[PDB]
Amino acid sequence: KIEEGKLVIWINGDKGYNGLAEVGKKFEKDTGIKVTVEHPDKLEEKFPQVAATGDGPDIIFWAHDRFGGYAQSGLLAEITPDKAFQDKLYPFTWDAVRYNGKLIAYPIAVEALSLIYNKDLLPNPPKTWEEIPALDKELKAKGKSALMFNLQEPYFTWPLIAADGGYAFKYKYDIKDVGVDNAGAKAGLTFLVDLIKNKHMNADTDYSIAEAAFNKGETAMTINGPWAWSNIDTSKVNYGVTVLPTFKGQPSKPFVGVLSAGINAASPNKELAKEFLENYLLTDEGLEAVNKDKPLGAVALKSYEEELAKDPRIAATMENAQKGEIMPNIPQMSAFWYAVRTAVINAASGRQTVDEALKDAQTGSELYRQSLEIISRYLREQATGAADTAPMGASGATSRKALETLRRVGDGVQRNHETAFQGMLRKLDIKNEDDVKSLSRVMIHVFSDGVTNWGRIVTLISFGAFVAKHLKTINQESCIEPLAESITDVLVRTKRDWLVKQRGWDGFVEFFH
Ligand SMILES: Cc1ccnc(-n2ccnc2)c1-c1cccc2c(CCCOc3cccc4ccccc34)c(C(=O)O)n(CC(=O)N3CCNCC3)c12
Ligand SMILES: OC[C@H]1O[C@H](O[C@H]2[C@H](O)[C@@H](O)[C@@H](O)O[C@@H]2CO)[C@H](O)[C@@H](O)[C@@H]1O
Repeated sequence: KIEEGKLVIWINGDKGYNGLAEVGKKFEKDTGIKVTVEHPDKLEEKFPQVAATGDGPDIIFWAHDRFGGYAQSGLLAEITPDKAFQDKLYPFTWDAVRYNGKLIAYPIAVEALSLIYNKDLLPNPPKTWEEIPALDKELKAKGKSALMFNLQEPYFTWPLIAADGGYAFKYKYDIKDVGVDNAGAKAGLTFLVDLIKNKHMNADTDYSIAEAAFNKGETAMTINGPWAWSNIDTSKVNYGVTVLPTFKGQPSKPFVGVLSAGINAASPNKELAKEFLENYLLTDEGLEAVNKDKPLGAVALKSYEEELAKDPRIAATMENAQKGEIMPNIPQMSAFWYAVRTAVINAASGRQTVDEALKDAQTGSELYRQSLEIISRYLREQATGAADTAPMGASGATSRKALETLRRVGDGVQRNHETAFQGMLRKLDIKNEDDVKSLSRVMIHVFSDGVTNWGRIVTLISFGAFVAKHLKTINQESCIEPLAESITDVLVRTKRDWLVKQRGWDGFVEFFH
C-alpha cells in the first residue's frame, strides 16, 4: 500500500510544516528521496483508521498522548536509537514516548499553554481568573474584551478545570479512578460557563476567531501554545507570554504535550524515516528550520534547547509546564478527550448543565476500563469455574452489580443458544492467540450490523464466555484476556455514544433488574 522510495509525513496545520518540508528538501538533496509533508484535517483521527489498513503516512506527528493507542493497535514501528543519539535528548522526553517498555516515537518538543496578553491593553496580566470579569467590564468600556481562547477543544479549557482538583486519571496511574466529575472540575467549568453567562466570553469562539481577535488587538488576552507566536509576531502586537491565572488560589494545570514523530508499522521506508528523523530533523539546524516557521516550544534536543531556554517566552512555557502534568499515553486518552470535549461544548452552549455534562464525561472516560473489568471477570470465571476474589476498585458497586446481572442474563443466553454457539465456535476454529487477533474483523462485522440494544451486547459477551470455556478446555487459557480486551474494544468503539446515553453499565443493571 504505502509507496517505497519516498517519505510521506503528517503534521498538524498549526505546526511549522513549511519549515519541516524545507528539512525534507535537504534530505532529498543528500539522498534523492522526495519528502512530501501534508497537514490534513483531523489527522489524529484519520491516521488510526488508514494505518490499520496498511495505508497512511510513513511518519505521523502529534503530541505523545495519542501514541499509546496507535502502538496498542500495532500501528507504530518500534524505534531503536543507539545510546549516542538517545543521550542527545532529555530523558523525560523519551519517557513520554515509552509504551509497555518500548519506545514508539521520537520526541521533538515540549508544549505547554501559556497566558498571552497584549501589553498595550494590559501592562500587567491578571494573576487570578477571579479578577477577569471586572477586568473585562473595564475593557468593554474601551470597546475591548479581556480574554478570548478556543472553546471547541478541551485542551485549552483543561488547565482551569484541573486547577481546583479536577483530573483525568489519578496518578502510578489508577485508570479506574477518573476525576472529571469531582468538585474541583465542577468549580472550574462553572467559572467558565459563568464567564459566558455574564457576556465575558462567547461559547462559539474557536481557534481562528480567538487568534484573529487577539492579533488584531480586539481582546487583551488569549491562551495558546508556542506555535501561535509566529502569527502574533507578524501582527506586530506588543505581546507577552506569562504564567496562567490561578483559580481559587491554585495554579492552572495544563496537560503538557510532547510533539512526537512516529513511524508507521506498515511503512516500507522505516530506515529512511529513522535516517530523516535522527540525522536531519533532530539536529540544531533541522529544529531551527521548523522553529523559525512555527515555534516548537522547549525542544527535546539538549544542544538546541540550551539556546532557546534563554527566551523569556520559553521560560514562561516551562513554568506553566511545571505547574501542569505530562499527559498519559494510555489508549483511553482519545476517549477521555472526546468525552471532555463534548462536556465543555455542551456546558458552554447551555445544552447541558455543568453537573450533567461532566457526569457524561465521567461515564465516557471510565467506559473502557469498567467494561473490561466486567467482561474479563465474566469470561475468566466462566472458563475456570471460580470467580475473581480481587476488589472491584472505583465504581465497584456498578461493576459488581453489572457482573451479577451479566451472570443471570448471560447464563440464560448461553443455555438457550447452546447449539447455535457450538455451530459458530466450530466455524471460527479458534485454537491460539493468533486466531483471537483475527476475530476482531468478524466480531465487528456481525455486531455493528443491525440495531442496538443490551440484548445484543449480552450475546456478544456470552459467546465470548462460550469461547473462553473452549480456550481453557484446550489449554489456551492465556488467550482469554486478549479475547476479553478484543471484545471490550469492539463494544466501546462501536457503541460509545449509545452506551453513554444509557448511563453506561448502570443502565444495563436497571434494564434487567
Ligand atoms: C446467537 C446467534 C444465532 C444465529 N446466528 C448467529 N450468528 C450471526 C452471525 N454469526 C452467527 C448468532 C450469533 C453467534 C455468535 C455471536 C453473535 C452475536 C454477537 C456479535 C459478534 O460476536 C462474535 C462474532 C465472532 C467472534 C466472536 C468472539 C467472541 C465474542 C463474540 C464474537 C450476535 C448479535 O450481534 O446479535 N449474534 C446474532 C446475529 O448476529 N444474528 C444475525 C441476524 N439475525 C439474528 C442472528 C450472534
Ligand atoms: O483538545 C483535545 C486535544 O488536546 C491536545 O491537542 C493539542 C495538541 O497537543 C497541540 O499540539 C495543539 O495542536 O493543540 C491541540 C488542541 O487543539 C491533545 O494532544 C489531543 O490528543 C487532544 O485531542
